[PDB]
Amino acid sequence: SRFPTSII
Amino acid sequence: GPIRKVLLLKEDHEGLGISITGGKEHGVPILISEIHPGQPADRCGGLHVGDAILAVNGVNLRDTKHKEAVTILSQQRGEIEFEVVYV
Repeated sequence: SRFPTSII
Repeated sequence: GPIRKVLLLKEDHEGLGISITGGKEHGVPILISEIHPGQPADRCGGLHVGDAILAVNGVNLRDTKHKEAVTILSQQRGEIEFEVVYV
């Protein structure tokens, strides 16, 4: 991803 | 698009069922990048990839950093109201 990704 | 209010029902053993990216430190909104099949966001029917999360349960997320948003979002339980917009 362009910026950080979090799964929530 | 229009700002929408969307209700999500989550059981206590579950997460929200979304991936988010973005955040104030990157100059972009908290954005839904994934809706995981069969999890609460998918089941609620009203949240989609590309939606920006403007608020959750009345907590503004428009100016939140990525990890701030993770903490706020993961704290919510049960019947959870989202304010979202697809741009």
